[PDB]
Amino acid sequence: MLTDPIADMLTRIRNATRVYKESTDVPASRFKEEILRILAREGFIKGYERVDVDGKPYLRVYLKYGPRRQGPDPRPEQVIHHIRRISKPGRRVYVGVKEIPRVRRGLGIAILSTSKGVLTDREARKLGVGGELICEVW
Amino acid sequence: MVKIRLARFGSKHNPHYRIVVTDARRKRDGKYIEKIGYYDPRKTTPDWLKVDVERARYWLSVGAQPTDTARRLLRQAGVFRQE
Amino acid sequence: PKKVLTGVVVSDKMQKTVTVLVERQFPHPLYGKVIKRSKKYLAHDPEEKYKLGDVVEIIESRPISKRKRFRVLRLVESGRMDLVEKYLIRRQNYESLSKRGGKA
Amino acid sequence: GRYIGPVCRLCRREGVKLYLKGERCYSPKCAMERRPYPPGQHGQKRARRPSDYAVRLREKQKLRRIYGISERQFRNLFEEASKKKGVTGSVFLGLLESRLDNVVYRLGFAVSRRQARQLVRHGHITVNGRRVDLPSYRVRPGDEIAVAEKSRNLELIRQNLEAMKGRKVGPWLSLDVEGMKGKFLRLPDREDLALPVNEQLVIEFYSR
Amino acid sequence: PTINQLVRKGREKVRKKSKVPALKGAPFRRGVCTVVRTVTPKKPNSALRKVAKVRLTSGYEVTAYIPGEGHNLQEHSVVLIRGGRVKDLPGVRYHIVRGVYDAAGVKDRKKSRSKYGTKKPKEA
RNA sequence: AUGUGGACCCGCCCCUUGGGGUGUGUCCAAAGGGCUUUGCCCGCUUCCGGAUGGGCCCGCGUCCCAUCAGCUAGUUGGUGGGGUAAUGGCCCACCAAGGCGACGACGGGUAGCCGGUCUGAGAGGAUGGCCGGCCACAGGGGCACUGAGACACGGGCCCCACUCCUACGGGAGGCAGCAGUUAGGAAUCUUCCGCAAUGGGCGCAAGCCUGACGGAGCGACGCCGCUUGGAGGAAGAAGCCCUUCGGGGUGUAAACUCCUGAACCCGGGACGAAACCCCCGACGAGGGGACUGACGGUACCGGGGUAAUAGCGCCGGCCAACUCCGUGCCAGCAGCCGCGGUAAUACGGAGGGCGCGAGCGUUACCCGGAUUCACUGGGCGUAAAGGGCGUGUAGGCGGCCUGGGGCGUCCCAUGUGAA
Ligand SMILES: [Mg+2]
Ligand SMILES: [Mg+2]
Ligand SMILES: [Mg+2]
Ligand SMILES: [Mg+2]
Ligand SMILES: [Mg+2]
Ligand SMILES: [Mg+2]
Ligand SMILES: [Mg+2]
Ligand SMILES: [Mg+2]
Ligand SMILES: [Mg+2]
Ligand SMILES: [Mg+2]
Ligand SMILES: [Mg+2]
Ligand SMILES: [Mg+2]
Ligand SMILES: [Mg+2]
Ligand SMILES: [Mg+2]
Ligand SMILES: [Mg+2]
Ligand SMILES: [Mg+2]
Ligand SMILES: [Mg+2]
Ligand SMILES: [Mg+2]
Ligand SMILES: [Mg+2]
Ligand SMILES: [Mg+2]
Ligand SMILES: [Mg+2]
Ligand SMILES: [Mg+2]
Ligand SMILES: [Mg+2]
Ligand SMILES: [Mg+2]
Ligand SMILES: [Mg+2]
Ligand SMILES: [Mg+2]
Ligand SMILES: [Mg+2]
Ligand SMILES: [Mg+2]
Ligand SMILES: [Mg+2]
Ligand SMILES: [Mg+2]
Ligand SMILES: [Mg+2]
Ligand SMILES: [Mg+2]
Ligand SMILES: [Mg+2]
Ligand SMILES: [Mg+2]
Ligand SMILES: [Mg+2]
Ligand SMILES: [Mg+2]
Ligand SMILES: [Mg+2]
Ligand SMILES: [Mg+2]
Ligand SMILES: [Zn+2]
Repeated sequence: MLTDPIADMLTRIRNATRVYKESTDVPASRFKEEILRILAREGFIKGYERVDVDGKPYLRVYLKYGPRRQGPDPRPEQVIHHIRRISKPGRRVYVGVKEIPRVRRGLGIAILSTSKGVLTDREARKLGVGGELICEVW
Repeated sequence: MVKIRLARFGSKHNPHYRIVVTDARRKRDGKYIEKIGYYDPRKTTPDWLKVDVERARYWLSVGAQPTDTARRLLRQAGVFRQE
Repeated sequence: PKKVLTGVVVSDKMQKTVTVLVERQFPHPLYGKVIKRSKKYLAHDPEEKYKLGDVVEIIESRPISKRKRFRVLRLVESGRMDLVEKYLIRRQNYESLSKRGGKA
Repeated sequence: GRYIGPVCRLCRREGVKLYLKGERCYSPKCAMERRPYPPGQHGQKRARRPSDYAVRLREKQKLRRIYGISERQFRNLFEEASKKKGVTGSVFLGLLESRLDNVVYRLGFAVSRRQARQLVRHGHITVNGRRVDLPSYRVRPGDEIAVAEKSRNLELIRQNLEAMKGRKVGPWLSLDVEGMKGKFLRLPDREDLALPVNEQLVIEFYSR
Repeated sequence: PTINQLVRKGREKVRKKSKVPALKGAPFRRGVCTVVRTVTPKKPNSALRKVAKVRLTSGYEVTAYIPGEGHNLQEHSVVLIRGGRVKDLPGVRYHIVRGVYDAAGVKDRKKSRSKYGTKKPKEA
């Protein structure tokens, strides 16, 4: 049993990209899917897809990196530089709308879940809604 | 009873009063019921008296009693002018 | 508004009176996490109507005694001795915490 | 003055001409020319690599001495320019330049700010018409700064507004040499001040 | 520590031990000398440091340093003390205010006059 | 006696805890005074409402010690009394055996609480001093009387401790009101003026009372404004200080030339004050009139007019500012690091320099830098830190899908958030 499945997906991604994998299977939950939706919209992933490993259902996540650099260590810049859980089990984090944080003067996002559904910060802000601050990504 | 009186607010040799409603038993500068005007006895500005006859008339109707120079000021703003 | 609380009857042991246990979540002022926290009310039960385990709304009211300042307003969910048992073990524990132990 | 004492010895410490003593500072006699090193016994020696603190100190001294203000008075302005909306650097310089004692020296009523201080403390100056003898008085825009009526023909303000015939006055001030009036049009645009002082450093000093 | 931990146990605030029980933690206590003495410094110093044991109004008997070139303190002098370690003499935590009460000023000093307690000498 | 009306028992209706009607019965009122005297003014009585003030109850918040872990017998609840304006073990009798605690009971320590203050980038930390609000207290401990209200600071009773009176029996006191004295202490003010203003009590009013208050007084205790001068003035006095013996420093500083004119003198001289009151009108609205200033001959205005106090700290690094002499691990300095053992920019003095300036230093305390109790914001292989190991109680935490509820969470409106 994963104690925090969301943290795990965020991590599975973090770990996958640092070795520049092509893709990574996370075991599948509606919620997780709803988050990748955002990642894919904002362009941190090339997109996700509901494969089906070994009997049970996953979300193959297709990753994205920069162009090959030059010098020593060509390895590309990461698109997902950084991706952290904010609220966690046993210390939940809920901002109201006046306190949704601004990630990197907007160069990054913060996914939060609201009663109008899973949204970025700019989205919640427009929609006039706060909620459980899920994570930040930049 | 509840009074309508002056509350001293300026500074040493710089008197400004707040015209106030309050139970007669407060200190003169303590917690009051409602400010309903102000008075600068030096007329240091064009705007040295100010009342709000509506509220002044309200408190009179429930039997606030104004001190002798509060009523003088109230009259001077035509609280009592009935014509 | 007279305050209205909802709770579990955890004591019948009195004449015309029930102990009612009332929880309340809330986020911790400094450290964030949501903390449970509970308090027992003595409530006025003049029909000795409500029984151990019943879940009752309790209402603010004019004093009946020391301690008794609430009356049992209505019955929400009848019977559920889990809560009573939960609460019951908590006081069972108490026995341990002292100066000795063993079989005590 | 407020400092009161050897003036061109500060000229030499800051290493810049400061023009505190009026018109002799234009003559080939101001010490800055043909004696440009600091005061004191060691003033002509190999000067050590000055610390980061030293440089921010001196630039503040450089500014404060040029205006003849104290320091408690100086700090109280900077802090007011801090709390004030806008660029706190050049909001400072505007307040400084709004001091009546300085505005009088800008309108060339006196050859220096110190001589301009005395004319104010001695009631030789009107603002909008009534006497103001407070050198710290803040000139606001719209205000008209006259020579005092019964002063107008002292031996000094005669020969000083005579020098101001044909001379030019800062962009932010008018001036009328006939009746000896002058107006404060606008707080100075930072460009208007030719101030030999990187006020960016002065902000940096008051934040240790 | 986990949040649940920090919720259960606290953090733990601190505690400034007062390096000078001038009991009343006032800024000066008056006291009477009981011993004038001389003390050896420590570590890599040598000299003869002047020192009085003082019995205080704060009900305390403590040892104070006697700052200055020379002093005038005897086994019954009444003195004002003021706090201030002497790095060399362990257990000397307070100074004696020179120029107050039985402790004379400091005979003929031109420089740091406020400390040591001597008036502005007269001159044209 | 009158009964508008109200109170109480019983009933009935509507409400819904003791709210509002209604019937019978019972019970319950009052005070006179003044006149510009038949009809006004000031009072009195009952009831209903308003306004102001308050009692009581509840949710939630409020420091340290667990080297305080168990506590409780009016204890917890019931019935019925008592008591009160009123709920209540508030108190009493009887009955049941409850109540409380690891979400910290009981005990100990410390503390008036808040608006706010200080610090901080913030989150935090610290604090409750002036002013404002609540509470409590009036030599210490009880208590009730009077009353709308008190269990009453300048009211009453008793007990205790002091001081005073005392004819030895007995009495009189209570500045934590304003001043003031003494004691303690590092340290904290005048036995001042005035009721002119504002406010309070009584009076129809005139007025009286008001150490509330409005002022003045002392202390650089804080803040703020201001002065000890301005312009000119040498290749650059004198003394003092260096020196490579040429020079260099203090230094435009002084002297000195001119200019202004703090102090001081003379003259005028306030605002704060227009009401109460009297007249007209009508004792209303409205108009007219008169009286009144502690501060004070002060503020300010005008006329004269003198070049008129500068101090304190620091100069090894951190930290702006270096030279000579004296001193010899001494005398001394010292926030920390460290100076001084005969060439000391660190001691003592001198010259010079730096920083502030009617102030500058010191001590003390608070927050800060201190992500050095880390929520923001830290750690534990060897730096301090994994429990010797397990078991598994409380508790914390919990996989994927659907539905209901809507506690947490979020949103809008609104009330509150006094000064
Ligand atoms: Mg040695
Ligand atoms: Mg040594
Ligand atoms: Mg020294
Ligand atoms: Mg009768
Ligand atoms: Mg106390
Ligand atoms: Mg911090
Ligand atoms: Mg006493
Ligand atoms: Mg008593
Ligand atoms: Mg009465
Ligand atoms: Mg009574
Ligand atoms: Mg009394
Ligand atoms: Mg009392
Ligand atoms: Mg008394
Ligand atoms: Mg007194
Ligand atoms: Mg004494
Ligand atoms: Mg006083
Ligand atoms: Mg009066
Ligand atoms: Mg007073
Ligand atoms: Mg007038
Ligand atoms: Mg009068
Ligand atoms: Mg240096
Ligand atoms: Mg030597
Ligand atoms: Mg030296
Ligand atoms: Mg030193
Ligand atoms: Mg000053
Ligand atoms: Mg901290
Ligand atoms: Mg520490
Ligand atoms: Mg942390
Ligand atoms: Mg650490
Ligand atoms: Mg080891
Ligand atoms: Mg170790
Ligand atoms: Mg182990
Ligand atoms: Mg071990
Ligand atoms: Mg479990
Ligand atoms: Mg779940
Ligand atoms: Mg659970
Ligand atoms: Mg909800
Ligand atoms: Mg609100
Ligand atoms: Zn010059």
